[PDB]
Amino acid sequence: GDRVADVIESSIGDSVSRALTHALPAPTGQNTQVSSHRLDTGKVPALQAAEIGASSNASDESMIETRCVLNSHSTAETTLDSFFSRAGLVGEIDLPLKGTTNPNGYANWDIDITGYAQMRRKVELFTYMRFDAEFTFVACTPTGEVVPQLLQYMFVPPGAPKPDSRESLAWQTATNPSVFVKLSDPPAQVSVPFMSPASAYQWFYDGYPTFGEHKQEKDLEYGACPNNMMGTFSVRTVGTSKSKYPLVVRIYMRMKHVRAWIPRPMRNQNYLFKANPNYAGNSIKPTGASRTAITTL
Amino acid sequence: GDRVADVIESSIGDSVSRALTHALPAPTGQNTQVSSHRLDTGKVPALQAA
Amino acid sequence: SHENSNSATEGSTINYTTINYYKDSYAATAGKQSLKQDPDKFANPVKDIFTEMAAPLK
Amino acid sequence: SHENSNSATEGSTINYTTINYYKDSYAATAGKQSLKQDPDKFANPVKDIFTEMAAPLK
Amino acid sequence: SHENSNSATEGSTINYTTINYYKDSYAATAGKQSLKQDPDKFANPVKDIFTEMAAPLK
Amino acid sequence: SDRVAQLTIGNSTITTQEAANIIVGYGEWPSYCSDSDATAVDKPTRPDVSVNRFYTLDTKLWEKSSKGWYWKFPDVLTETGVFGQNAQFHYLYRSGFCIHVQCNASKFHQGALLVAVLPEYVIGTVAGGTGTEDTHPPYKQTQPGADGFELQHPYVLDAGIPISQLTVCPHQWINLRTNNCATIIVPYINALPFDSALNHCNFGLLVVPISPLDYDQGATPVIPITITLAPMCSEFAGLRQAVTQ
Ligand SMILES: CCO/N=C/c1ccc(OCCCCCN2CCN(c3ccncc3)C2=O)cc1
Repeated sequence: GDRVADVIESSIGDSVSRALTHALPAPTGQNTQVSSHRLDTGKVPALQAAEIGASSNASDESMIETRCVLNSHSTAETTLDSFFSRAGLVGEIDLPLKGTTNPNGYANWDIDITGYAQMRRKVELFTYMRFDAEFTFVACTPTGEVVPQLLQYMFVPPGAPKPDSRESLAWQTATNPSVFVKLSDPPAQVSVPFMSPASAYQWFYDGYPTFGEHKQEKDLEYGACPNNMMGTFSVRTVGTSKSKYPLVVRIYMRMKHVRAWIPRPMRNQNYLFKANPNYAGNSIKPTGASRTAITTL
Repeated sequence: GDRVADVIESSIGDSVSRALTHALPAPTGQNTQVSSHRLDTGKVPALQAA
Repeated sequence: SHENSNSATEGSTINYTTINYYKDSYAATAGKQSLKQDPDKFANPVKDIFTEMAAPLK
Repeated sequence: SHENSNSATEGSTINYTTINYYKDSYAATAGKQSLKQDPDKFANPVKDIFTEMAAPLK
Repeated sequence: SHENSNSATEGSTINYTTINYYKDSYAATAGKQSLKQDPDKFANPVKDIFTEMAAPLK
Repeated sequence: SDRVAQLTIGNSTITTQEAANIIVGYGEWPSYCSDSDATAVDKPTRPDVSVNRFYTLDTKLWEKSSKGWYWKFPDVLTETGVFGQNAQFHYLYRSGFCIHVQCNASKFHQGALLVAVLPEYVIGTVAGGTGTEDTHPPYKQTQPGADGFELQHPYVLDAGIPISQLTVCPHQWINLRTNNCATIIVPYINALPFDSALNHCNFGLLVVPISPLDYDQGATPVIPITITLAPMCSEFAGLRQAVTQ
């Protein structure tokens, strides 16, 4: 039980975050109202104070004499699902015959979509994102040919044994989900849920994953958040003998049921690495085109 | 007949000139009222802006 | 239907209208979203709101 | 159904009867149209209409 | 429907919600199970149950 | 009446006679973690007045050639007062913040600072200039402590992103002819209900001159910029021995 006044009148513990704004339905662009001339003192819509941090509240109606316009232009194509639910390339896997990389007929792809600029720049507009996804796998030879070859795709979550060869015991796949498909079949396609231990994935993590001294040799882990590491995607030609053809698997991702928080400035320098925002210091370019003078087009 | 809103809500054609002042009867000079001392802040009759 | 509520948007402020044939709802289509917007959250997050007609600083 | 009304004929004078399986109605079939006609618009756009029995100019 | 009740779980303590297109119910999907649990059967199979607050042996 | 203000919290009070209102980031006030959002089971400690108060941590000198600076939160406070002690003794932490950046001059000086809050402000390097070296920023640059750190390339915010779009984040400007301070209130921002005050910086505070400082020979040339901030609704959990990193 409580008794001293400061404890009784305390606000310690208030879990309801007071919000200063609320969403309103807006299926179409705003209409324009008829306006006429105003010759007033005191009333001054055009004057603002950008220092405050808010955007101008001046509208067409108060800056010029407007007519009435019934605007029925839709706002549907700018919803997050409209913008993001379009499949784009996020990974590529090579299974060559006589090669440098994967000459063993199998390959492990680390599930990270930041290796491709188009997709990466789009998602990086937001800090946190939560979504389900549809992954499609397009396989063919390097010339775009289709051959009668059977493949096995397996999702290996963190902690499950990664196959180390085309004949690894891990392909028994008694618990991991696997897909068996021919190159001649249409592209394999599946639905993936939101799997992070966190409420959302985050494209930016300003911190370290562990405690301790953060010396030179460990600086590679700055910005690394395990909540974003969903595992490995493994692929192999299904057989005990080497395949007769070289293969390429392109991975497409289509987000769906998307939620996003905290928008940020959009990337304006070329990407160099997947794990970080490093940019080439000797090639810092302006965000856009330039001209010779401010008084000429 | 009219139909578009800007035409309906138009003031084009108003022939009545709005007057900000009006005449009052004044057959004699204005009288003088008794007044006393005022020692106020805020009230300032003497100050003008020509 | 009588499926698992495991979609990423389960319990969201906006309601969706989707299609599905599996017991897990995250397998469903993207569907149509609800068209609500809240520009002020980003464009006008001031404590004491000022009018259009007023002088912002006084 | 509960789809987007983005067909090219949305809000037309004639009603169609079509089939569709997607959320966007422009994906729908062509269907059957309504059989209305207005020949006069092109064949008889005169201000003061004259009869069949009458002499057109008098 | 009007199918044979030959599923391996026919007459089980938990009810399932499955899909099927054949006359034999064992052909049906795995579906969703009922979420009942009985830990005590393995973790606390004592004849005379003791409280949390009490001293287990007295 | 919008230019004048008083901020009182704990045993500290701030006054200003040339304010430009107050920004409440993303439109919401700091609040404690609800019983349904929470996951850790221990009863938290909510020290109240001894940690939710104003701390004046640093002063930088604004110069005609300054590039701008940044500080990381809660890093700037991990070693200060009762707040710091709690952040060190506990694994879990969460709180909001009231940031008050100060800078006054004279009616004859000019210049404008952009003051903004950028969540998950990840720093990048210049990749050896040519972009072939995969370098990484050192601890002293990612978590600069109370001294903050000076931006190397403000145009791209040392992270490959345009400062021209930084206004999409909660911000205010200190335009000398108008105001002498910026006040921004930020709620807890993270994808988790609580987190480590040591390993993770929830957001960065950027103070960058966009319109350079200027004045005529003879006017006071030393124009300081001071950073004062207050935690709000601080909560801590997962108690053990004190740890600095
Ligand atoms: C039979 C096997 O089929 N399974 C296919 C499969 C496909 C995708 C899959 O998981 C895809 C998760 C995509 C998450 C991508 N994210 C989350 C955030 N993130 C990230 C990357 C780099 N830095 C920060 C975050 C990412 O790259 C699992 C299985």
